[PDB]
This record gives sequence, structure tokens and C-alpha cells, in this order.
Amino acid sequence: ENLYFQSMRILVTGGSGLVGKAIQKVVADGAGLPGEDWVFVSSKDADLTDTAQTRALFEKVQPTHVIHLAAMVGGLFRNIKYNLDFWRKNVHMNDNVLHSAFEVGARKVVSCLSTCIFPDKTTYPIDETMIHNGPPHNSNFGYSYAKRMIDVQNRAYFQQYGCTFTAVIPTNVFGPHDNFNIEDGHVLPGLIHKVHLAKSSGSALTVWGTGNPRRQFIYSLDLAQLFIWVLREYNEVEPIILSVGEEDEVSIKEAAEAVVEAMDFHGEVTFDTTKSDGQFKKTASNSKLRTYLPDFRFTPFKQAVKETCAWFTDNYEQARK
Amino acid sequence: SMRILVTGGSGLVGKAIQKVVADGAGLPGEDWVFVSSKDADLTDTAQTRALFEKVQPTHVIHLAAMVGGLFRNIKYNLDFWRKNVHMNDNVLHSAFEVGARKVVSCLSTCIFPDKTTYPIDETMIHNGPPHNSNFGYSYAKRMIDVQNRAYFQQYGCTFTAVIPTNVFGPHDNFNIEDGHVLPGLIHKVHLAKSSGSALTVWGTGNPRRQFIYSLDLAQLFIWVLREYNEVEPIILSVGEEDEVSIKEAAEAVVEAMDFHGEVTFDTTKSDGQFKKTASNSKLRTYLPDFRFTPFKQAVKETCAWFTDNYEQARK
Ligand SMILES: NC(=O)c1ccc[n+]([C@@H]2O[C@H](COP(=O)([O-])OP(=O)(O)OC[C@H]3O[C@@H](n4cnc5c(N)ncnc54)[C@H](OP(=O)(O)O)[C@@H]3O)[C@@H](O)[C@H]2O)c1
Ligand SMILES: NC(=O)c1ccc[n+]([C@@H]2O[C@H](COP(=O)([O-])OP(=O)(O)OC[C@H]3O[C@@H](n4cnc5c(N)ncnc54)[C@H](OP(=O)(O)O)[C@@H]3O)[C@@H](O)[C@H]2O)c1
Ligand SMILES: C[C@@H]1O[C@H](OP(=O)(O)OP(=O)(O)OC[C@H]2O[C@@H](n3cnc4c(=O)[nH]c(N)nc43)[C@H](O)[C@@H]2O)[C@@H](O)[C@H](O)[C@@H]1O
Ligand SMILES: C[C@@H]1O[C@H](OP(=O)(O)OP(=O)(O)OC[C@H]2O[C@@H](n3cnc4c(=O)[nH]c(N)nc43)[C@H](O)[C@@H]2O)[C@@H](O)[C@H](O)[C@@H]1O
Repeated sequence: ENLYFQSMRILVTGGSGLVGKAIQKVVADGAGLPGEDWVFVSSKDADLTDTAQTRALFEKVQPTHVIHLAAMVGGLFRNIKYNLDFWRKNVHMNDNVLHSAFEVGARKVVSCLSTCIFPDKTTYPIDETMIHNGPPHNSNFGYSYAKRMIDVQNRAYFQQYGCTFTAVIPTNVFGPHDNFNIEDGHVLPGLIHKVHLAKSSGSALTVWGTGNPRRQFIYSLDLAQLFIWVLREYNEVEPIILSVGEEDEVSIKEAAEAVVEAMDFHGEVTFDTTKSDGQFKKTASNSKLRTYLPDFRFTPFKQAVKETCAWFTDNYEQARK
Repeated sequence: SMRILVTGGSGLVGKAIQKVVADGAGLPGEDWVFVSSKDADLTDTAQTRALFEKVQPTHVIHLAAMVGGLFRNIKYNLDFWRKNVHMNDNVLHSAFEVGARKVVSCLSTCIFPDKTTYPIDETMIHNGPPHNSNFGYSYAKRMIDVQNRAYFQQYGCTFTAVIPTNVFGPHDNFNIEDGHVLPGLIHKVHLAKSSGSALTVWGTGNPRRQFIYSLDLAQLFIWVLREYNEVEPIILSVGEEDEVSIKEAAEAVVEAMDFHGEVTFDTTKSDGQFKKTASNSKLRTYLPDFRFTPFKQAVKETCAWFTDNYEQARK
């Protein structure tokens, strides 16, 4: 074999989700170099809360590389309900996946964190350094902390065994193959489904909260292309933030409007201010990711919202809803 | 009618709790059950589930954990993380599903933010990363609080914890390499008395610590199971004025044991965290009149115990 460009058997967990289908999409699209064997799995292949199944899965595949996306995910409102299930299930899934990869002897693992998890009381903009610098917002602390403990387990495997187990930190993500369930899903898909039912019913659109909170949104495909570059080129253990820039941060109100424009909605737009705004602001820096890939161009927000609404609309029956 | 399960019953703190209930602090209608790892490896779900099935615990005091001095922690943060996380999830979940009235796990003053104001209190537990020497351990104990807060918020379970400072007592782990400062310094002075060696105290001898005699802890712990109904944990420590330096601690031991040799410091060895001064103000709003056992007196009783049970003692 080649000492300098070596065979890869790559295991992607949570491969059927929003982020997972994007990587499939780009890889099937021709970003997969020769001598790379990609295996994407879902919970059908093995329930990663379970140790026996995970280990068995990890024996059957013999991955050199891991992208660990499998996690119980949800919007603000789902997290509020089940902080204990977000805590127990994700920590089991992460401990099983990291430890299986370890004893299988995998060369590298990139787990997946979130801007969600940073300290509520904070200086802005946030960055990789500040990950454990105070408690997270109380709305989603179960999930937050389970992610924080990935960073923790990463450094321990690395400090004790020299494992190149690291992670990425995406902001709020959106795109095709999302969870469009309104109750349990994120703001952008939830508004999309909402705008779809509204157009169809003659109803108003009800945007939850005040509309003033601020968010950074990354398109699943933009994120997938960085994810691919990370697995290959990036070799620190300290995680890296994958986010659109500071200047590209937006209110919930403009997000709603963007969906609206795109789906040609012409009915009333109403805000339910009784509902929770959650965390107001988690503004995050990409200066690090910039020092690596200074000339990468993110797909403009409004464009990505067009492509995502068109995807939902022409895949409405197949989508998760 | 209480059926109390004490995990880690065979450890330093556990023996202490066993000494006091037996000594008489058991109240009628309390069925005290102490266990150790031969009863069940709490890192295994199946075993943990089965213990909690046979025993039917109205209450749980959860001392069980992988524990060590600075120098063991430094080496083994991946174990310290993983093993403790497993035990605690297993115990807290079993407890929940047997439906216990109350669990009292055990945190530490170790696990507080390195970068902090002093004195440290219950409020600050998650206000920054812990020190790097024991991050694994530390984080695993914090997550107990996270998990505690999760069970109480979703199902209302009265799951809390206590935050003791450095403990010491009879039945401690006197393994010098793996154990805490005091029992290691005790083991050292004894091997020195037999050998005619100098005593080498590791570090500069300047770090500051708060020591609490297990026997004191025992009682406070016992009180907690009974009377303490906050989910937020409670610091159980000697007062802020009773903090001792390692040189003073070394001296204390040398007096008790009547050691006449030379006392020496290997300044190349880690000092760990210089200071973790903790406030017991909360505990005093409950127990204003609880007198702590003077530190020298307590040191003598451990040196006395150790010397007199050298062979049975964990060395
Ligand atoms: N979406 C965001 O806004 C966002 C932002 C930052 C970070 N992230 C992180 O990115 C990762 C991917 O998120 P996503 O948005 O793609 O979530 P998603 O679309 O809901 O997909 C979750 C994936 O995890 C799998 N999964 C869930 N529970 C499992 C279990 N018990 N065993 C095995 N597989 C299981 C799912 O498989 P099934 O199809 O079988 O259910 C699915 O493939 C997560 O780690 C998340 O924390 C997401
Ligand atoms: N000592 C201190 O300075 C200090 C300070 C603050 C807080 N604490 C906390 O106080 C608690 C008690 O500590 P300690 O000083 O008494 O420790 P210790 O003397 O080493 O005793 C540890 C206990 O845990 C049990 N144990 C360990 N691993 C186990 C496993 N896999 N399954 C079942 N049982 C297991 C041991 O049983 P075996 O006898 O079978 O090994 C033993 O009974 C711990 O939670 C510790 O974190 C200690
Ligand atoms: C990245 C994600 O961030 C999550 O916080 P967060 O950004 O508020 O997650 P979202 O649920 O995407 O955002 C909720 C914000 O958008 C408003 N909002 C308006 N309309 C809707 C709607 O139709 N659906 C939803 N869901 N919100 C809506 C809501 O009031 C709140 O300010 C974390 O809790 C998760 O852990 C997750 O990882
Ligand atoms: C309460 C305990 O606190 C621990 O920190 P910590 O107080 O430094 O734990 P110890 O190991 O008790 O203390 C180590 C301190 O005592 C000095 N020292 C001097 N002589 C000795 C000796 O003979 N043995 C040891 N071990 N130290 C010695 C050492 O340089 C350092 O300043 C945490 O890492 C644990 O998690 C644990 O829970």
C-alpha cells in the first residue's frame, strides 16, 4: 500500500438524517476519491444505545475512519420536554461509538457537536476555546452536556492513547431530508411545513416566540463539504467550528420572511409571543476554519432556503413530518 | 420504614458510615444494607439492576466510585471518566426504576472550576473547566449533578448529592503511589520509622487543603439521607479558617507518629491544584452547632488505627 495516501474504510453513523443524507449526496456526487470505502448506517443497522450491537457493527465493518453523527436531535421544544432522554441516550450512543472505534483501532474519529452547548452567560463571539466556560442554557442542558462530554472523552482517549478523536461544531443546520415535524423539529423546517399548510389551508403563518432572537444557519451541503475536508485534512483534537460568518447572523423574523418569500406565501404573518424564544443569541466565530479554508464560499442563505423549500415541496410525502 | 442501600460500603467513607450506625446512630425501622464490588460490579448494568432488584431500596447513599490521589488521576483520566460515568448512570437509573424515595450520591471539592473566586460554593460547581490533572474524575462527578437535575425535573425524583472536601480516616487507601496525601504520608513515615529513612513529602509543601475526618462526614452524610431535601448539592467541609497547608499536614502526621527523622520535599513532583477553598456556609444554616473534629486529634486517630491494623490495611 501507499504510505502517503492510504486505504479508507469510513463509517458514518446517523447517515440517514439531515447531515448524513447530505454527505451521501456530495459523496455520490463525486467528492469521494478512489481508495475510500464509505459505509453509511442508520439505527436499522444497529441501535447505538446498545453496546453489543455497536461493537458487533464495528467488528463487521472494520472502519479506519469514523464520522459520528448519530445522536438524538431536536428543536428547542423537543429538548425542553426530555432533557433526561437527551442526556442518557446521547451519552450511551457516544460512549459506545467512541469506545468501539477505540478497541477496533480506528485511526480517526470526528464526532459532531453544536453551538447550542456553549455557556449561556458568555462573551460574544463564541469560539472553540470557550466550550466549558460556564453552564449551558437550561432549555437543553441534557443534550448540551452530552455533547460537551464528547469533547471530554476525546481529550482523554487522546491524552492516554494518542487517539486522533476530534469533533466539529456546527451552528443550526437545515436542508433536504430534515425533520419537518413541526412539534419536534427546528425553526426553519418547522416554518417551511407551516408555510406549506398555511398556503394550502388559507391560514395565517404563526411564527413562534417574538421573532427577535438571532441565529447562524448552515446549509447541510455546505456543512457536508466541510465535514469531508475535516475528516481528511484536519488533524487537531481540539474541535473546529463550522459556521457561516458573524455578519451572516439573522433574526428569527428574517428567517421566517425568507421562507415566506421563497414559498410565495401571501397570507398574514403572526407571532405567538407566549411561546419560548429560547437562547436569544449564540453568535459564534469561524476565524479558525477561516485560517484553514479562507476562500470557501457558503451558499447564500436565501438561495439555500429556496432550494430547501423546493425540496420539501417536491418531496412532501417522503419527508419526515 | 427505611431500607437503605449503601454502595461503596467497604471504602474509606463507607466504613465510617458503618462504624456510626453500628455504634448506635441507627434509628429504629431502618434496615441498613452495605455493599461492595463483590456484591456487584456497578459498571455492569445487569449486575447493578439485579442488586437493586434483590434489595428493594427506599433510599440509596451512593459512595461507589473509582477514587484516587492526584498521581493516580493524572495517569488514568479515561478510566476515571468512563468507569465512574458507568457506575453513576447504572445506580441512578436502577434507583429510579426500583422507584426509590431518595438517592444521595457523592461529589467532590476536586471538581470545581480551576479559575474561580474563593471561597467556592454550591452555586459555582459548573462555572468553568476543572483542573487538568483530574478532569476525567471531575467531569464524571459534575455529570452526577446534571443527571440529578434531569431526574428531578422530568419525574420529580429527590436525587441530590453532597460535596465533601479531601476526606481521611481509618480504612483509608494507604497505597502511597495511588492514594491521597495524608494516608500516603502516613504510610511513608511508618516505612521511614522501620527503615531509618528520611521522609520525602512530594511537592513544595505549599498547597492548601481542607481535610474532613470520615467519622465526621459519616454523621453529616447520615443526617443528609434523613433531613436534606434540596436537589442542589451541599458542601460538607471543615470551615474556611481550618484550611491546612501540606507542610502543616506533613507536620501533623510526623507528630502523631513520633517521627524523629529528616523531613524533605521533592519539589519536582506535581503540586496539583494549589487551592480549592470551599465554603460550608450552607451547611451551617442547617447545623449551626456541629463541631468538627480537630485536625491533629483526627490525624492521631488515623495514625493510631493504621499502625494497629497495618496488615489488614489497604497498602
Ligand atoms: N440539525 C442541527 O441543527 C444540528 C446542529 C448542530 C449539530 N448537529 C449535530 O449533527 C448530528 C446530526 O444531526 P441531524 O440534524 O442530521 O439529526 P437527524 O436528521 O435527526 O438524524 C439523526 C441520525 O441519528 C440516527 N440515530 C438516532 N438515534 C439513534 C440510535 N439510537 N441508534 C442509531 N442511530 C440513531 C438516525 O437514524 P434513524 O434514521 O434510524 O433514526 C439519523 O440517521 C447530531 O450529532 C447533531 O447533534 C445538528
Ligand atoms: N477520599 C476522598 O478524599 C474523597 C473526597 C471527596 C469525595 N470522595 C467520594 O467519596 C466516595 C467514597 O470514596 P472513598 O474514599 O471511600 O473511596 P474508596 O475507599 O476507594 O472506596 C471505594 C468504594 O467503591 C467501591 N467500588 C469501586 N469500584 C467499584 C465497582 N466497579 N463496582 C462496585 N463497587 C465499586 C469499592 O468496593 P471494593 O471494596 O469492592 O473495591 C469501595 O467500597 C467516592 O464517590 C469519592 O469520589 C472521596
Ligand atoms: C441547533 C439547535 O438549536 C436548538 O435551539 P434553537 O436554535 O432555539 O432551535 P430551534 O428550535 O431551531 O429555534 C427555536 C427558535 O425559533 C423560534 N421559532 C419560531 N418559529 C418556530 C418554529 O416553527 N419551530 C421552532 N422550533 N422554533 C420556532 C423559537 O421561538 C425560538 O426563538 C437547540 O435547543 C437544539 O439542541 C438544536 O441542536
Ligand atoms: C480529594 C482528592 O483530591 C485530589 O487532589 P489533591 O487534593 O491534590 O489529592 P492528593 O493526592 O491528596 O494531594 C496531592 C497534594 O499533596 C502533595 N503530596 C505530598 N506528599 C504526598 C504524598 O505522599 N501522596 C500524595 N498523593 N500527595 C502528596 C502533592 O504534591 C499535592 O500537592 C483529586 O485529584 C482527587 O480527585 C481526590 O478526590
